Amino acid sequence: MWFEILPGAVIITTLLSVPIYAMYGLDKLMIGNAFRRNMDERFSRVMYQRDFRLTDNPYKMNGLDAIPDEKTN
Amino acid sequence: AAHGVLRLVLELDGETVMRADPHIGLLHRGTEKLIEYKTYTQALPYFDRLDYVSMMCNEQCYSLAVEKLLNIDVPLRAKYIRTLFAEITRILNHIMAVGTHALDVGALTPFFWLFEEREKMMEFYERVSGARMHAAYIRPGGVSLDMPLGLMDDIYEFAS
Amino acid sequence: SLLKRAWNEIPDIVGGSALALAGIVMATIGVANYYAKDGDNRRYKLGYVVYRHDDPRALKVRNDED
Amino acid sequence: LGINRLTKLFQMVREAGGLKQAYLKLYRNDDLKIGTLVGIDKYGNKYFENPYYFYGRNRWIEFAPHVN
Amino acid sequence: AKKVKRDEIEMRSAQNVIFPILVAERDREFLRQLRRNRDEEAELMKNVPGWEVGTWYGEPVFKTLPEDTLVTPIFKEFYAHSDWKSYAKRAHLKLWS
Amino acid sequence: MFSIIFIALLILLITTIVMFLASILSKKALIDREKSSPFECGFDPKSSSRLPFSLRFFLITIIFLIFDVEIALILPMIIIMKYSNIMIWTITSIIFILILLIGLYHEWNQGMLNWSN
Amino acid sequence: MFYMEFILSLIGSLLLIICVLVSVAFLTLLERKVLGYIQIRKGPNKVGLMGIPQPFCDAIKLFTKEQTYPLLSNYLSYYISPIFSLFLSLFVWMCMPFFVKLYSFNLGGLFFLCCTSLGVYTVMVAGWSSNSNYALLGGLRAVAQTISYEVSLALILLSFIFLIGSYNMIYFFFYQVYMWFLIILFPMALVWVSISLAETNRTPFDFAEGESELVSGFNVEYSSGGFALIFMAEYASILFMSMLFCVIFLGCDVFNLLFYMKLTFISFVFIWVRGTLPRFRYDKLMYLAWKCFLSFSLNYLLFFIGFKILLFSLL
Amino acid sequence: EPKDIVEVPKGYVYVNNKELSMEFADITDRAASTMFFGELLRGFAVTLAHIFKEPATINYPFEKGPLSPRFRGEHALRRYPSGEERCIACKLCEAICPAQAITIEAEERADGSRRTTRYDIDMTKCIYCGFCQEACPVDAIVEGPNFEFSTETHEELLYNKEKLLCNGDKWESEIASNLQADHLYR
Amino acid sequence: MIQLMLYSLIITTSIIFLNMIHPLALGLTLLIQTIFVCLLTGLMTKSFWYSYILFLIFLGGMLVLFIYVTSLASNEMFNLSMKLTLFSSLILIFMLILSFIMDKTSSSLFLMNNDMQSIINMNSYFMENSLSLNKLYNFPTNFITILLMNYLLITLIVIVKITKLFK
Ligand code: SF4
Ligand code: SF4
Repeated sequence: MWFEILPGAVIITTLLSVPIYAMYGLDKLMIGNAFRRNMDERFSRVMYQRDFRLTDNPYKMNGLDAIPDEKTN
Repeated sequence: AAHGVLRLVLELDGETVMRADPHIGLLHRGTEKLIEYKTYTQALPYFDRLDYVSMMCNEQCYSLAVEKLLNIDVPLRAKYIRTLFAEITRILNHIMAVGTHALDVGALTPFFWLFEEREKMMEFYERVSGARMHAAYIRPGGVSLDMPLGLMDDIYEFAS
Repeated sequence: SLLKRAWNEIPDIVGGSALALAGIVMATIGVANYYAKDGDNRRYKLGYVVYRHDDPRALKVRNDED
Repeated sequence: LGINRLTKLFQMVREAGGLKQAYLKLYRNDDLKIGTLVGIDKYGNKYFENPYYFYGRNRWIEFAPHVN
Repeated sequence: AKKVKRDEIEMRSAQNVIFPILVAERDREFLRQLRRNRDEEAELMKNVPGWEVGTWYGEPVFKTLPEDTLVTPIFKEFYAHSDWKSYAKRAHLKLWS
Repeated sequence: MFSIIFIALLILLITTIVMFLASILSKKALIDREKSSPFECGFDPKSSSRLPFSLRFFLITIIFLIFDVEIALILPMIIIMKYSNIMIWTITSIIFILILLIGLYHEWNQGMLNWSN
Repeated sequence: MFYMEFILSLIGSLLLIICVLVSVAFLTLLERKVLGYIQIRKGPNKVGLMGIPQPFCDAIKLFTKEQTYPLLSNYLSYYISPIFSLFLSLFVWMCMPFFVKLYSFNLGGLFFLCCTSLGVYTVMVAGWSSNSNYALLGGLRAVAQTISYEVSLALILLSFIFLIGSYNMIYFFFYQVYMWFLIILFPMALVWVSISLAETNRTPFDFAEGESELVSGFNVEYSSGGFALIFMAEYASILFMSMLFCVIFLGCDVFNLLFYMKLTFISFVFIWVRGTLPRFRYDKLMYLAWKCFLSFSLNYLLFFIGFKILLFSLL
Repeated sequence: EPKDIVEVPKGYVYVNNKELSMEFADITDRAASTMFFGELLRGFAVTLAHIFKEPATINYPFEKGPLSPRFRGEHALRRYPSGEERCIACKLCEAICPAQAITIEAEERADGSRRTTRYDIDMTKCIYCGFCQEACPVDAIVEGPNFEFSTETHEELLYNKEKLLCNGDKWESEIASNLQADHLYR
Repeated sequence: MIQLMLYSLIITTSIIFLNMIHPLALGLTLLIQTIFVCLLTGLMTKSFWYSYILFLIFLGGMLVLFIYVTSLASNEMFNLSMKLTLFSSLILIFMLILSFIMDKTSSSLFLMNNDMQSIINMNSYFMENSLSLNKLYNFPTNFITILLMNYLLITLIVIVKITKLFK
């Protein structure tokens, strides 16, 4: 019989699965999205600046409603 | 890999071994003197202790010595049993050597797989003599005792 | 002789060597194929490239699909 | 997968006496097997044999319960 | 690899579309901030031996440049009247302050 | 980066705290003259035992450095390959590796690792 | 917002640290069980329920066991190396790839080379602190093994690096989006197993700690708490290489359980070697390092460099 | 098969006379074996396979054994079916005992019977050889089958007659079984 | 703050360096110095590429020689002095509080990290090492790399000529 080994491997693979799902859950709950905007590139960083400056929370994205409601002319 | 006993005083340069002085004698148990003080029958197990990996072959050596002095001969059935167990010990010893050697090099799996089968053979020694190792089964007038019935067959499957 | 001798002694090196010769040949094929299309008026340009009309680069811009 | 093996598990686990009476047996003996009551000892022990297993496993003992 | 090149180029093509809008909203703040930055350089050295805004006590920092040549101030100068909180907010963004 | 720096400092502090904690959790024993000797299979250690430094291990590590630096030279090929001129990048890189092989194969015929000692 | 970013980054690092530590400590059982069945043994099934709490049991023993510190004044220097080794074996994890941003860590391959390099200093000073010729030979043999293999390790990396077109590890996922990458670079996988196995000092390349040749190599003069840290450090190392094998060759599918199935299988494969192979000699390994692997890696470098040139030609 | 390299007569088998061919199929075979570690793959798959064999560990102390009726273990001084001591102090057991682990002092009990006063065995000198029981003329002393007699103190091992008699009483049933099995055969 | 703290740590270790005389203690001191200098140059650079590089060459491989041949050990281990440590801690702290005091900006370098470049710069939106390491391979400044590799080849010819004195 070989189920004998399954307890271990099942436990290890479980523990190593945790952290990502921990990261996902903590993100989608405690930010508003599951993914934190990656900032490897200059353009990503400046866009991050642009977002972070428009509102304190980049992840609290501003939809198209942020456009001025109208121009009289 | 030093048998637990051996003590090599080595002088090395780099990693190579230049002078290798082995100090045999970390085990010496004054067995020549003790053998002298006791009787031939009493002296018999001493030989089984010596080269303890070879159980029966050691005894057969001593028993042949006495038989040559006493000018005696054993019956065929005793000869065949001696021959049988001489070779069973041969398989035991060579497993021991191979298994120890495999660990010397660092392979565990061979040693364990063979030491499974070493258990079956020792059980056979246990069946005939009553001791796992260190039987007293070979004696000057032939083997100490007859064999239990069916031990022939069990030997057959084990060899099988 | 030497042929089987090496292929019997150092098989990994013989196999590796044949790999290296393969790579360089196709590498030269790569360079040749590269300059068949002139390889320098590359289809997609890093940054924001702009040309005034009639600029010799502008005259050269590929009008192809990709 | 479970080629009439989960069935055998059901036999030993259920007729043991439930989750508790399978776990405590397992917890104590570090294995759970099926045999027949060869004979009840004078001192509360219970002996079980089953030729299905091999000589190492052929015969075995469940010590007296009061020995925790 | 064709698929990898496919999407990367799409990023770069979407990339170029966006960029001018950032530059446009960038220029206004640069000129706005420079106006203010010169104002303070004027208003802080009111009582200084010979201070001359945009120069070092007379002679211009740059001369070969024709007149009405705008030279972007070095980052430190651009932040010459700023706190660390402002300074780090842009400088230490690779490092994620 | 400093996000990395702080995390490493935090880990190292937690690491030393754990080992510091185990140092108090483990029971003490009155010291012994012999309990604190070098282990030599149970027979008295010889004189100082400081190994000779007449050996080759520096020589191997020197081969390491040469190849370790050469590795440094060839690391950036990954990125520049998209930008650099292709002839120069092609030939220049190819002769790097080619010279390495020839150095290696010439050196096998030398066989320098099969030292007499 | 911004401080949301930082708080999570620290939570993830901390959360990963406890998991990787508890995993490797708990993984030790899987070695003991699995090796127990390679050999015809039954392996630990005694403590708890089927030997599950066996590794916790082990830690309790060690931390209770005293610290038989070596000669009088070595206290610190002997107490340093275990810290400075377990630190590397853990902190090396932070570069591992996620789609869920833990870091924007670029140059991840370089960082891999660096951390895998720093193991030499830990083992060497550890032996030096011990001050016992047995421990000292182990360190030197350990140092030579690691240092020799790094040479091949670097060039092997570059083949993958070229094949992905950047040093950012994450691109391994994009390039494996259709078909796994082992089936392209099969020989590299065998070589990479050997390189990884050499780094973590497991057998067949078991010279550093070893047995039956050196008593425990550098480890011989280590008391409990130090020994536990070294022993945990090695297993954090064996897991990480198993992860790196998985992310390179076998899909890099971080957000798919099958990736974690692959982690266990590879770490199992390491054991599967442990109970099968015998050990090498010193010199034969150095032949295998320089005269065999370096040649191998250079050929593929010269092979794939041309291939990507041809690939660039086509597009 | 390749030819030999040394011609062999009977009564021997050379284990290396087989030649390593130079045929191209033969070299390429070996080369492919080294380039892709076929031999390692064979051994690798063996150990995978051999997971699927059931381990042979006895679940000691629950499962246990096997031994044989002749097993030489704990010593015991038997008693007649009436309950009388079998030993008569013939002192052969001491005279033969290779380790000289037996000490005996005998006198006359008030009934006038030849019986022991002190009968001592040191199972830190005994070798469990069984020469004592093979010599005893009335089967007074026997290598009982118990073997889990482990003590925390060395003094506890030196048995005297009282301890030995107790073991005989404790183990009498099993010893009776073995002797019924082996007396006519021993 | 990180930059000037890193100056402070380098200063303190430098004072450690000039005191220590045991070769391991010195070689240990170099090890710390190298991490610190790698950190520092990284901060003022466009990226940490060069920092990773010189780390693995200088420290990772080449300080192995220094420690290894300086494994002379003095024949005995350290007699560590908690006093120079305490002074090291003491000198570090009030340097550190001064670092908290010192002018936030003016006490910083002026070099232009990738972030501290202007947004308009169209060149800055490439791979961080692409444009820096370009002319190490593109003509006519690439032959010098060929000189480097042959220099290293010749270096090995030299080492086997010096390290081969009759043994
Ligand atoms: S041989 Fe038997 S009867 Fe004689 S003294 Fe010994 S135990 Fe008693
Ligand atoms: S078994 Fe042998 S050694 Fe032991 S008491 Fe009997 S005769 Fe003596």
